Amino acid sequence: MAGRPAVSASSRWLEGIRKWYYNAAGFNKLGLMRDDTIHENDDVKEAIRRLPENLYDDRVFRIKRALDLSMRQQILPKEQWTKYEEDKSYLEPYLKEVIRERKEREEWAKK
Amino acid sequence: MVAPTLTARLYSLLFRRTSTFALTIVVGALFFERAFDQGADAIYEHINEGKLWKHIKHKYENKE
Amino acid sequence: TATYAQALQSVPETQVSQLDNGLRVASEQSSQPTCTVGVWIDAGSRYESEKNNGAGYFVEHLAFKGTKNRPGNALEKEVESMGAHLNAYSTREHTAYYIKALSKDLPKAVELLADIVQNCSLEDSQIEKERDVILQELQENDTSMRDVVFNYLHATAFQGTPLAQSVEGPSENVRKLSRADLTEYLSRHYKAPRMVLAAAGGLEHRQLLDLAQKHFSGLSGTYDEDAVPTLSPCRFTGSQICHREDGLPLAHVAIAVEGPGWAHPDNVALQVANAIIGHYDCTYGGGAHLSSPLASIAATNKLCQSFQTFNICYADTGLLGAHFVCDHMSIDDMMFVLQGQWMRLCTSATESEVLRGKNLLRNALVSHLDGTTPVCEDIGRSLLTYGRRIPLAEWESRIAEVDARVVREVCSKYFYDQCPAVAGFGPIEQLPDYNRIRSGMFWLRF
Amino acid sequence: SLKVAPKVKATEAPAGVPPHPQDLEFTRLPNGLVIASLENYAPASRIGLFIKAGSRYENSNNLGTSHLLRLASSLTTKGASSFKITRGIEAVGGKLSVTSTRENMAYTVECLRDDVDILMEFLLNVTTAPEFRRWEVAALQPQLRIDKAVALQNPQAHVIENLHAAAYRNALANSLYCPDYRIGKVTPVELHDYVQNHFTSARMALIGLGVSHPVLKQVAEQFLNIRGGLGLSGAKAKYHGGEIREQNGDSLVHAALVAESAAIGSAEANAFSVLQHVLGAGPHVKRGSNATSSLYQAVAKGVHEPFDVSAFNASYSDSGLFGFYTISQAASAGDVIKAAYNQVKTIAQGNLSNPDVQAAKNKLKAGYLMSVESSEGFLDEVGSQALAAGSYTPPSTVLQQIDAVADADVINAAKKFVSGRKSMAASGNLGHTPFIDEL
Amino acid sequence: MTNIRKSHPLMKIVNNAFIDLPAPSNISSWWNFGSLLGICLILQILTGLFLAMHYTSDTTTAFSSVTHICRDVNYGWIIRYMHANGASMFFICLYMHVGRGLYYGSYTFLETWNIGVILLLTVMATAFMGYVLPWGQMSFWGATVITNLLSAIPYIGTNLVEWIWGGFSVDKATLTRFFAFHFILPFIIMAIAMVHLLFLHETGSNNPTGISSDVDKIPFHPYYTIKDILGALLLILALMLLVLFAPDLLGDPDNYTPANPLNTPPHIKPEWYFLFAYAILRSIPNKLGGVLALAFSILILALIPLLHTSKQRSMMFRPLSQCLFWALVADLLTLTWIGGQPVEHPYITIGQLASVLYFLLILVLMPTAGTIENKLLKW
Amino acid sequence: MLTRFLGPRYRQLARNWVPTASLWGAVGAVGLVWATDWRLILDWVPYIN
Ligand code: HEM
Ligand code: HEM
Repeated sequence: MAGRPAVSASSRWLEGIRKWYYNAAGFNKLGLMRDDTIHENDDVKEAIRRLPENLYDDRVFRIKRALDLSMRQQILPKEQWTKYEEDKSYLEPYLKEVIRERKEREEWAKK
Repeated sequence: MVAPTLTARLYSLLFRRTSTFALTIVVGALFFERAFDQGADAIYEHINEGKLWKHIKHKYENKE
Repeated sequence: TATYAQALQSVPETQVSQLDNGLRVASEQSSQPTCTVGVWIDAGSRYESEKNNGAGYFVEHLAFKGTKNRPGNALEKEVESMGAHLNAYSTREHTAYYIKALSKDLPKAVELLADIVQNCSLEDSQIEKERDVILQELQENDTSMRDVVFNYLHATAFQGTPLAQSVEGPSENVRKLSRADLTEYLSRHYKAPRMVLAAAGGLEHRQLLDLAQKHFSGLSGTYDEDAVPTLSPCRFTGSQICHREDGLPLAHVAIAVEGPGWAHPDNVALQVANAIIGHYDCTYGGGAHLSSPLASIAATNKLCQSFQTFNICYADTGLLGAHFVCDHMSIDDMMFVLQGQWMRLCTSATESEVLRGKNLLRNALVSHLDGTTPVCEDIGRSLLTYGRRIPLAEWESRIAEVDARVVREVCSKYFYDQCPAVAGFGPIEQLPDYNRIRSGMFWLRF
Repeated sequence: SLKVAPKVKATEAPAGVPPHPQDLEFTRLPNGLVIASLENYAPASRIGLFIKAGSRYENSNNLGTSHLLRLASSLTTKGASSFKITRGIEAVGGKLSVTSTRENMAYTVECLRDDVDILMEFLLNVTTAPEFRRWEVAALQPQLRIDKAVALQNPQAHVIENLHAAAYRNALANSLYCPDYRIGKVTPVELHDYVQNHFTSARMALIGLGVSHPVLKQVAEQFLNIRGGLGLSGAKAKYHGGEIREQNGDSLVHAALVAESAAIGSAEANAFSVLQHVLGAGPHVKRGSNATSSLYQAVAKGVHEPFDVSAFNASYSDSGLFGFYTISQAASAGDVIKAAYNQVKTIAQGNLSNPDVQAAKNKLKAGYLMSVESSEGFLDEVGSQALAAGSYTPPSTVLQQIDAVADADVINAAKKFVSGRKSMAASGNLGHTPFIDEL
Repeated sequence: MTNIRKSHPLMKIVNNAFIDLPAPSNISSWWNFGSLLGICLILQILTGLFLAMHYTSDTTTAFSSVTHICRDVNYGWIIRYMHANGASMFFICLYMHVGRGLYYGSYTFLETWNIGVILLLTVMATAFMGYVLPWGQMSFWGATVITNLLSAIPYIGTNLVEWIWGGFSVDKATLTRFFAFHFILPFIIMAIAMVHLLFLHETGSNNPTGISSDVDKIPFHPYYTIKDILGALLLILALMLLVLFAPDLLGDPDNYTPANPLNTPPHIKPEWYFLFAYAILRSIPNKLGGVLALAFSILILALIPLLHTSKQRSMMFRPLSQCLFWALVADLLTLTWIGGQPVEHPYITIGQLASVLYFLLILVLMPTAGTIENKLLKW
Repeated sequence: MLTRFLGPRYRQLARNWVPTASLWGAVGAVGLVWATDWRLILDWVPYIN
């Protein structure tokens, strides 16, 4: 972590720290969206299988080029980083349904 | 359980459930191992009466 | 506001009356313009020795081929121009001849039914003609995997007993059967005390009794032989038959154990246990979401293309198990998960799934009794096995008394540690050895 | 039983079999929906939703949509998921099935009367508001091949599918199963279009057994106001007449020679129906020789080998098909078709007897009464009646209509088949099966 | 490439895991330690076997045989020191193998990770009995304090200590048992290591990114065999640098005097790879608490997979957890520094604080670190 | 234990497998006692006294 943009900042607002942390995380430097780095469990893996072909194929290349960047220990140029505002959750709608499906399935075996 | 033969009562009471099947094995091993040693030693000392140290000890340890 | 409990009581009560010779006349009044009337008799393969095995199938074939009163096709011509449907079935313990027609046509239907029973013709030319029909039908049933396997299961489960004989009988017996054996069989097993004339529809019970009194009074119920001889118990035999034939694509396997019987009250609890396991035959829309643990997984992993849970009930014995149709590389992959399902009810069955099984059993009884054709069969068959006819409300009372504890106790009494009978057919190379099958009948010790 | 000691519980005035059997309430909403509920007080409750969305309404582009829509049940909806529907229905023991003909597609639920409200909610969500998620529809595609393969195991199914294909060009010629090229080519947008066009009130009719009318009335006031669309191969049917011959080396040869009969409701359809039993359309005695069956008796002489002939009577809302269906060995396939065909010609020439008509009327009346005798058969009969017509005709009225069929009308019906434009569909070893021209 | 290769039902297909096995392209240099560990294992067996051809377990001729190995055996001096300094390389490689799993979330391979802890315990046990073999006043006394820790257990502590000792104290009976046990245990490690790979080949490696690498797998043979060979040389260079230029840099000088039960060394301490464990045990005055904390710290690895909280898997994109990870590594170095120092007033405070931080970081701070970032990423 | 969640279905599952788990610990108790002749335990059995 490094000095926060304002002066030094202990904890100011909420969007400022999230924006600061996004650049600190560094997965935008590899050209990856937030949901391109998630852990693939038995839930996320199914929610990937429901992705549309255009969206799933886009994810494959973003991961494919990121591993090329990690292989050479390089990053994308300053203009090709994933902007924090332009980052969008393409997997949250699909995760939520699998969350809904699994909770209903689990509670049906409990009642 | 309701049969006039011993083994039928021996099976349903104990061997019907594998949990109690192991109980008779472990408990049976307790009573078998204790009786077998006494059973298999008393016969051994009969073959060797007046031979081992147990059978000639009595003429030693002065007052004992 | 008419609850399910209140609607069961509204079902009309079966009326049973006995004739002079011991004929049981039964009926259930209704409002339908149509009705069916039939005669159920105590006859089948179990009542025939090896010498006259398959006489009932031979007798049933000639039953509609001609009578003393109506030689030739006149008996059939009367029914067809009348508008009625004539049917007849025979099993290892029962035979029936039921005719469905308009309620206004009941008097003629009963008159015909008496003629078929008492006045069979059995013309010498008809036996020779019907002999080729049985032989052709015997070659026909060789292609039915379901029927062949169940006859294989019956052959070894009750081996060395009358219950092991098939209804149709061996081909050699069919060829050598003569008219003398057939008429002797009819004169021995077709008697009033072992008979029941049932009906259901828009018919008054008084009319049916009077019609039976007019036509069935000529039936005899005397001492004839052994004064209506009783049966003999058949011993279940844990065994295994494997007709390995790789030409046939699929494998039909039926595994069953000894059942309680017709009159044993444990059938209700066992019928709940079968409903929990359920059935699946690859055309279900549920797929992986089926509530039955075995049905759902067979749809997910694609184990079988068909599987059913059955409880065949006989006089003092029965077959209780399952029968599945699967690939040649899935016999093991489901037989042992089928047995694992049985061990779940025997050891630890939750109350909720027993409630699911109870509801499934409740619908099975109510939905089966639709129309009048199943009603007469239920009325006729019950009076030959249960004695009285069990009302639907009484069935619910026994169903409502089943819980998890009963299912766990009842299943463990007939399924756990008992030697099963296995019948196979097709590419059954993968089918596990009997000791592997036997060791699947208990947990934590296999 | 034995819930409190006496519990006369339900010993009410009507209770079905006791003197009052209760009538069938019929109501038509201003929207155009039809509601019919018969309260028989039976323990079993059966509710069916009949929709005019048969396999014929598909055009050439979206063939097989009805087959997938029939399979589409037990899938995620707006109010209930696929898991909730399968688990919720089976927990109470209820049964959900989807009947489907070329004209109608009935959605039926059977359960105990205690839990009929739960089944109704699942039925409405399945029928009216399906989500049709892309992944779920995609996973159901291989079921189309499995369902069609098993349903086509019976050789008579293939001939009937080909018979309508040969006879018609328009809607009615569409098969009831998804075409071999369409398995996997169906898309969720097509299913939504099919539902939005055909699952729309005025083509629906709600029928229930053992449910009070207000329960049916209240649950049915949530429907649409749309009608059907257009179609390249399905819309308004027009009879063409053709001939389709398929060879598959089978031992037994199935042949279906039919002409154009009249549509339902029309008095001419009744003439064919009674003519259907004159020629014999199914056995009445198990393992019988079919003495009264004119078709079977006619082919009995000469042909001394296994065979089977009946009378085929497929009737629809706007047209129909009448003829005979034959099964015979390829060695003598032509003789059986020709002998059975010549018998029909004798009927057309007036060689018919009144007792023959009287027996056929008796068979028709009895055959119809047993059809509605069962709980499921009665619902299907009234359900389709509420769709093709707008009112329920009691069985007694139907018997009068059958009894009001003159013997001359039967002869004219035979003449229509003989002089009509035929449509032949055959299957099996067609080495000796005759063509249409050498009829 | 010459034929259709025919055949195939042999042991070559088992070797496809070394040639045709898919592997991530972006596998960093922190991964040669997997192959380095195998190099270290077969190196200890190779040198150990030749050491066992001149070593005699009797106390009267145990230490004198070690001197005979160096002084008399031709080229026997080097073999002893690649064995003594190889164990230093073994535990150097062992601790980075664990560290990479901590950083890159490799513990999500529950089967492989759990077998990894078993492998860690076996080597630490094996290296402990090897130190007692030279019998040199650090072997006797280093084994004295550690084995006596088992006396804190109740109702078995006294019984099993004598059972472990083969008598009333460490003596010739204990020495012979250790040499026999030290001979067999490494061959157990080979079997477990094969089992360790068997639970990993089912799921493959773990790219430093942490995302699935199934889209960018590469053949192992042309790319990582030459990468591991270079890594092996860096191991040989590092090991040989100690052996040929500072053979006794890591070992304690007091080990060169023959073991004397009547005489106590000025400072009693284990080898450097157990020093961090010594600091934790010495941080608690209680005897039963100290042995439990000594075992818990080693056995806390099995509890790590149950403490994962972050929606991501590798620490590559977890800056908050990265700061904690190097705090744990620094603290683990503080524990090593504390262990080699006598128990006095500047180190009791530092030792207790470092130990209480070692458990606090993994048990509390790290799981809380993953939860905090989950809020910062809107998930 | 022997369950997955905290529900009536699992509570029935746990209760249904308590008697077997009840007597399974006897093997762990008696068998361990039998292995090393646990005196405090072997002092109470009458025949093995
Ligand atoms: C993972 C495997 C092994 C490890 C980690 C290991 C570790 C050690 C260590 C740390 C020492 C102490 C040496 C000193 O401080 O001077 C030692 C000594 C010894 N080891 Fe091992 N060892 C292993 C395998 C073996 C094997 C397989 C053998 C024999 C076949 C063996 C035979 C010996 C002998 C004879 C000594 C005493 C001679 C000497 O210390 O130079 N070791 N070992
Ligand atoms: C003699 C001891 C050991 C040997 C020979 C050994 C060997 C190996 C090898 C060769 C690999 C694959 C190489 C790689 O993926 O980088 C591996 C993987 C692994 N080992 Fe071990 N190991 C040993 C001890 C341990 C220890 C102490 C741990 C502690 C956690 C451990 C846990 C793991 C894990 C988590 C992986 C996963 C690698 C991945 O993420 O792809 N192993 N082991």
